[PDB]
Amino acid sequence: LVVKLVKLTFKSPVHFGMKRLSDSNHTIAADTLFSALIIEALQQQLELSHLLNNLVITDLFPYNKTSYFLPKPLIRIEGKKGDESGYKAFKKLTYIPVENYSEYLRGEIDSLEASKIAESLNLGKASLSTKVSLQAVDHNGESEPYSVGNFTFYPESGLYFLAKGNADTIGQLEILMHALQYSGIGGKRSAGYGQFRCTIEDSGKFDSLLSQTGNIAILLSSAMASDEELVDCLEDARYLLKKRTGFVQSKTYADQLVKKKDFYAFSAGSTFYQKFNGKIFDVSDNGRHSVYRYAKAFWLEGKI
Amino acid sequence: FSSLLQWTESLWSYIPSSTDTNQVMDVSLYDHSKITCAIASCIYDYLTEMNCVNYRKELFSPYEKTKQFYQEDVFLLVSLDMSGIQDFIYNISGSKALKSLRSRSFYLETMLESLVDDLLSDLELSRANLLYTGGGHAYLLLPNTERARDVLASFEGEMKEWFIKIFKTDLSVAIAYKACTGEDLMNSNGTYSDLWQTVSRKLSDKKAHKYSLNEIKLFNSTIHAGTQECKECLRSDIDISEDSLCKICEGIIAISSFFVVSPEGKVPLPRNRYLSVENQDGAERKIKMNKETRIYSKNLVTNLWMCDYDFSTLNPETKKQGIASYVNREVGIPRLGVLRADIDNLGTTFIKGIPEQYRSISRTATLSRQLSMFFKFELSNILKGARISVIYSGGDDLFLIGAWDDVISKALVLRKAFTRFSAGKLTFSAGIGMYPVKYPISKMASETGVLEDLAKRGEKNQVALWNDSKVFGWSQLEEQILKEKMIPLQEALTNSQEHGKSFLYKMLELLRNEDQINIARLAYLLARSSLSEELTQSIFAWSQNKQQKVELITAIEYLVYQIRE
Amino acid sequence: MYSKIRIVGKIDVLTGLHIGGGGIGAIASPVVRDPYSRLPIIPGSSIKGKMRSLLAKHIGDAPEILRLFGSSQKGAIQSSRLQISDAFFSKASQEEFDKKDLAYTETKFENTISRLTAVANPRQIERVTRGASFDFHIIYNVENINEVMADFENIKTAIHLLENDYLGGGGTRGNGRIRFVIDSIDTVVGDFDSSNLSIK
Amino acid sequence: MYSKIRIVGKIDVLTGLHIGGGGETSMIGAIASPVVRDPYSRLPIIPGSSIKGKMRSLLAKHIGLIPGQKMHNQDAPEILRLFGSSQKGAIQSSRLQISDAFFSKASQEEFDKKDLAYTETKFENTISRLTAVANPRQIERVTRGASFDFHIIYNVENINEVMADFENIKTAIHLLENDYLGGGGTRGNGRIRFVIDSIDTVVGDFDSSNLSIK
Amino acid sequence: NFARKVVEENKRVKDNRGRQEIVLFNGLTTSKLRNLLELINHVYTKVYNSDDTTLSEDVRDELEYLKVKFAYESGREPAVRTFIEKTYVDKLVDVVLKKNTKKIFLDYCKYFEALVAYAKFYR
Repeated sequence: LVVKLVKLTFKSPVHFGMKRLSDSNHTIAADTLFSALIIEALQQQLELSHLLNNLVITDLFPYNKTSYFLPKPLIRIEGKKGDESGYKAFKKLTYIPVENYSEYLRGEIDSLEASKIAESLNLGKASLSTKVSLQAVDHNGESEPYSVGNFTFYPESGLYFLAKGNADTIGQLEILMHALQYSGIGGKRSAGYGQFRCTIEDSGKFDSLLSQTGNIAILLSSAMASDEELVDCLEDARYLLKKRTGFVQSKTYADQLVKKKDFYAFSAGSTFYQKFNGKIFDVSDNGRHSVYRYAKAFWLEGKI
Repeated sequence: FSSLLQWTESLWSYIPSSTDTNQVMDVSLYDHSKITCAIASCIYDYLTEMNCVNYRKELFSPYEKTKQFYQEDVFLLVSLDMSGIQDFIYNISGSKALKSLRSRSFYLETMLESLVDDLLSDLELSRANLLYTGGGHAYLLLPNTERARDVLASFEGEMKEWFIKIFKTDLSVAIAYKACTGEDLMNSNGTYSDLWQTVSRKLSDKKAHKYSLNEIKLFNSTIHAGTQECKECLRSDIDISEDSLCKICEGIIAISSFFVVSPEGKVPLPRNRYLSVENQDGAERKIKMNKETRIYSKNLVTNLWMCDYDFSTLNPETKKQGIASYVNREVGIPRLGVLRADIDNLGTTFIKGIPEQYRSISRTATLSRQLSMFFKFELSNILKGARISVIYSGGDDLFLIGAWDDVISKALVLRKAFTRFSAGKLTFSAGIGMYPVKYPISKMASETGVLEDLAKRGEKNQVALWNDSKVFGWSQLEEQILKEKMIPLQEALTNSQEHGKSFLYKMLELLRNEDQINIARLAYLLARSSLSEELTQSIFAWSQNKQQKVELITAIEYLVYQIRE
Repeated sequence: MYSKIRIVGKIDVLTGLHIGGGGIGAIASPVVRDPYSRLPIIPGSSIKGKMRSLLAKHIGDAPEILRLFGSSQKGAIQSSRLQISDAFFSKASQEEFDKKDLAYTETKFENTISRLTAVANPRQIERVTRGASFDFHIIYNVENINEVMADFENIKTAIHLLENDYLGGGGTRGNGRIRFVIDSIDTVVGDFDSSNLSIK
Repeated sequence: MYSKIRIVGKIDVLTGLHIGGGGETSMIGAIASPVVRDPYSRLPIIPGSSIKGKMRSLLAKHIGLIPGQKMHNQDAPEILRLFGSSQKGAIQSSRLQISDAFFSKASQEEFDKKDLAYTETKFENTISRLTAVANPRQIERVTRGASFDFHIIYNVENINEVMADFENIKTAIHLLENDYLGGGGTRGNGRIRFVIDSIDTVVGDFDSSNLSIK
Repeated sequence: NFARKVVEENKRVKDNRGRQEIVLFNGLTTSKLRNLLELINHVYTKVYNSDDTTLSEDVRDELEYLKVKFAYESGREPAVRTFIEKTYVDKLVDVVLKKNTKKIFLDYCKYFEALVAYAKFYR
C-alpha cells in the first residue's frame, strides 16, 4: 500500500483532552483523528467505505527541527547494573527520535542519554487559559469561571502521522485533511483552539524505516484485537491498556449528547511477538447511527 | 505476638544490636530481632515442609550442614506494587476534591496495609516478615515452601480479580518473588543487590503484561453506557447515585480515630471487607460485634505510620473547608502552594549507597525503617504550626498543599531537617508551584510534577520555584533570594506607607528588559525611590550581575505576593 | 457540498485593550498572552462571546444566535458556524513597535474615590497599546446555503455593534475599543461564492 | 432593535489640564507628576475613565447621595441605569460608554505652528503655616489651547427612558463644564468645555435628532 | 557605559566643608539642565512625530539652536559648562548633525538620558 507522512503545523493554541476540559495533551491517538476524519467525510458528503475498510493511520507524534519522534517501545531494557534510577529515567522518557530508534531497540543507550533524548524534544508548552460564562448574569446570576487547557507548539515543531492505504484512499485522505485544516482538531475548535495547516507528502526515510524487518512488532496506533487474534497476540507481549472514553459529538445521534461505551486499547509503542490487525470497534449503544472507534494496527518491525 | 512486636518496636528501636564497639552499630536491636524472627519463621516453615526429624542433624551436627543450609535456596523475596495510586489520588475534579484528596490517599494506604495483612495471614506469619512498606510498595521475606508459592499465586489471582471488579484498571497490584539463598541475605557472595534488582525486574515485567485474555475481553465487552457519571473521577460503569457521586466516591466523602476493616463500613476493601473510620470505643464495639476485624491505629490494633498533618482539621472553623481555609488571608495574595518533593537516587542509595561489604538484609531493613519513620512521624513534627496539609509521604513521593509562603518556608525547613537526619549522603529535589483557588487539582499536581522533574535535572539538589525559569539551589534560595535580598527590601518598603506595590512592578518591568538604557532607567528609578544609598547600590549591582538579577527578580516577586490587597 | 468561508483581517485597537487572565512575572491585572512568544492575543472566546451578546441584544434563545454560534440544548444540538480563532499580535505592528522602542503593552493607573471617605483607591491594569494590530481569522461553516446571506447580515450587524462597542475589559470606561479591517473574504473549502459577501 | 447613539465632539481645555499617570519620557524631569500620555503618539490624553468618574460623581451629587453610602451601587436608580451597576443580583449594564479623549489633530497642528509644546511645566509652591518657607513644586499640564476628540456611546436599552437619560447626561455635562476635569481643579487646573460636533444614532432605527446634551 | 564612566569620574564629595554632600560636575543639578533637557524633549517629540529615517530641516535648525543653547548655558553656569565639556554633549550634537538620521538622534537622546539618570543616581 501507499504510505504518506502528514505534518501538522498548528497556527493557534490546541486543546487536546484526556478526561477533563482543563487537561491539555500534546498528542492525540489514532481514534481521535479517525473520528475527525469520519466527521469531515460526512460533512463533505463523502463515502466512508475507504476509511472504514482500508485506511490505516497511526497516532500523532511530535516532530521538530531535523527530528521525527516515535513512541518509546515497551521492551525489556537491561539498564545499568549499578543504579536502578536509570529505569526511572527510562520510564520518564516518552519519545525516541527516528534516528535513535534502532539504537534504543538494541539497547546502547545510557540513562543519562535517555534523559538527554527526553529533553531533546522541542514540542511546545502547555498552559491553562481561564475563561468565563456570562450567560447567567443577564437573568439574575453570577459569572461562572472555567478553565481550558491548551498547547502551543514551538515555531518549527508540530505533530505528524503516517497513513497507509490505496491511491483512492490516499486521495480521499488528502481532501479530508484539506477540509480538516479549517475544521480543526481538538476540544474547543469552535472557540479558536486547534486551527492547523497540514502537509501531505511521501517520506523516503519513514518508508525505509517501515520496510525494515525485525523479530518483534511495535504498535504505532492505539489498537485492539478481536478474540481470535487476542488469544495469540498476548503471548509474550508487553503492552499498556488505555481507557478510551468520550461523549458522542453529532447532531443526529440523540436529542441530548450521551457517552460512548468505554473501550480499552493497546497504547502505541507496545511490543508483540505476534502481529494482529485491529477492527473498527463500534462503541455506540441504542443510537441513531453507529459511533466508530478506531483500533486498527499500524506495525513497525524491530530488532531487540 | 503482634502486640509484642509493636512493643519491641516502641522500646528497642534505639538500642544497638551489637554491643561491641569495634563492630559497627548501624543495626539496632529491634531491627536485628525482627529480622531474626522473620528468618526463623521462614526456616521453620521450610523444615516443616521438609519434615526434618532432627534439627541439629539437619544443620548443626557436622557443621558442614550449616554452610550447606546457607547455600540452599531457603527463602523468597517478595514485592507487591500498586499501580495507579497517584492517578487515583489526584485525577479528581470538583469542589469536593479539595477535601477528598487526603481521604483518597489514606484509603489507598490502608488498602495496601490490608492487602499485606491478608497475605501474611494466609502464610501464617507476623508483620516481622514485612521488610518494608511505603508508597504503594511492600517488600516481604517468606519461606520457600511450596505452600508459600501456592499462597502467593492464589493471593495474586484474588487481588487481580478484586481490583478488576471494583476499580477496573484504575488501580492494580502486581506481586513478584525471587528464590533467595541464605548467603544472599548474608551477602557473602555479594549477591544481595543482585537479588533485589532481579525481583524488581520481575515485578516490572509483571507490570508490563498486567492483564490476561479473559480480562481484556471482559473490559471491551460492555452492555450499556452509563448515561450518568460522577462529578470526580467520572466513571459511567458503576451505578451513579444521586448528587452524581459514585459508590466509592461517596464513601471517600463519608470518610472525610482508628480505621476499622470490618464486614460493614464505608469504602470497599479486598477479601470482601469495608474500611470505616471509627471512634476508639466504637472500634472496640465493632471488634466485639464482628469477629476477625482488623483495626489500625494512626501513628488488637496494628500501629500504622502515616503523616496525617492537616491544619484545617485543627480548628473547627477550618474543619468545614479543607484548603479554602488556607487560601483566605488578610494580607498577601490568596494562592496555594503545592510541593512535590522526591529523594533522588533512592534506588541507588539502597543498591549502591551501601558498600558491598556492608550489604545485608538487616542493614536494608534498618535503612527502610529509618526512611519510613522520618517521612511518617518526623514530617508532622516538622510541619507543626503551618497551614499545610500533607496528602502523600514516604520520600519517593511527597505532596504538601497549603499557603504558598508557608509551603516554601516549610520546604526550606524540610530540607534542613532532611540534611540533619540523613547527615548528608541524601539530597532531595523539590518542585513548588503557586496556584489560585479553584484551580484544577489534576493541573496543580501535574504542573508541580513538571517543576519537580525540572529540579531533578543535572545536580539533583535543586528546587524549582513557581515558573520553570526559577530553578535554584537550596542554599541559593534560603540565603541569597530570601535572607540576603527579600528581607532588606521588605524592611525598606514596609517603612513606606504604600508598601510599594507600584515601585515593585516598575522594578520588574525594567528588569525584564536587557537594554542598557533600561539599566539607566533602573538607576534613575532607584534614585527617585529614596531608599538607603547602600541598599540602592546593592540592588543596582544585583541587577548588573546575571544570576543575581534573577535572584533579585524572585525576591521582588515574593515580596509582591507577600503584600497583595 | 460543505463550504468554509475563510475571513482574514486585522483588529486595530483604538484605545487600550485589556483582556484579563484569572490565572512572565507579577503583573497587576495582566492581559492574556501567548504562552510561547509572550505576545498579547485576543482569545477567540472573547470575540465569539462579544459578538453573540451583541447579536442577542439586537435580535432580542433566538434561532439565529444558536445557528451561528452553536447550541447544545436537548433537541437543539447545532454545531457552531462561526469558528473564531485567536487574534495574534501582527508582525507588521510588531516591527512598528520594535521601532520607536515602544513596548507592546502599557500600564494604566486608575482610582476609585469612595463615596464615603473620598479616599482614592489606586489600581493598575495592563492594556495593549493603541497602535497594536491583531490578525484575526474567522471560519464560517455553510451548513445551509439558503440561510448564509441572512447569517452574514447578522454577522455584519454584530461587527458593526462591536466596532461601536468594546472588546474585553472595562469598556464603559474607554478600554477595548477596536476596528475591524477585513483584508479578504474567501471560500477555502467548497464552492459557495462569497465575492459579494462582505462584512462592514 | 439595539440602538447605539454616538456623541462625538471636542473637549476644549480652558486651563491647564493635569490627569496624572505613570509617565516615562526622555530626560525625565524633576516633576513627580507627569500627565498621562498615549504611548503610541506620546501626546497627552484624557482617559475615558476620568470623564466617566467625574460625570457620575457630579450627577450623583446633584441627584443626591444616600446618607452613609459605602459603594457606588447605592446611588440613585437613574445613576445606576445610566452609568451601570454591579450589585449582586441586580446588575445593570452601563448605557453610557465614554471612550478616551485623544489629543486633537487640530491642536497638534496649531502647536506644531507657533513652535509650542503640547504640555507645560507649571511651577507652584506651598507656603508652610509654621516656618513660612516655600517648597517649590512642579506640575505638568496641557496648555489651554489644546482640544481633545471625545467619543461617547449611549445604549438604548429602554426606549421610554431615553429622554430622561439625556436630560441627566445634559445635567452631568453642564455640571462638568462648571466643574473641573481630573487634576488639581480646585486650584484652577482642569477647566473644560464640551463642543458637541454631532449626536447621531450610529446603530439602530432610533432617532436622536431632537436629543441634545448641551 | 560611557555615561556612568563620566559621571563617576566627575563624581566628587564636599570634603572641604566637613559635611557629607555629593557634588557632580562641580555643583551641577537637574535645575541647571532643565531648560536644555526640555528643549531636547521638544526635539525628541518633533522627531518622533515625523515618519522619516533622516532628520528634517526643522529638526536641523532646532539642533543648531540647541547648540546655541548649550553655549549660552555654558556661559551662564560653570556647572553646565563642566558637564558639557566633560560629557562632550555638544560635540555629539555636531556629530548628529553630520550623520543626519533619526536613529543617530535617538541614540543621542539615549546617551543624554543615561547621563542625567546616572547623575541622579550618584547624587
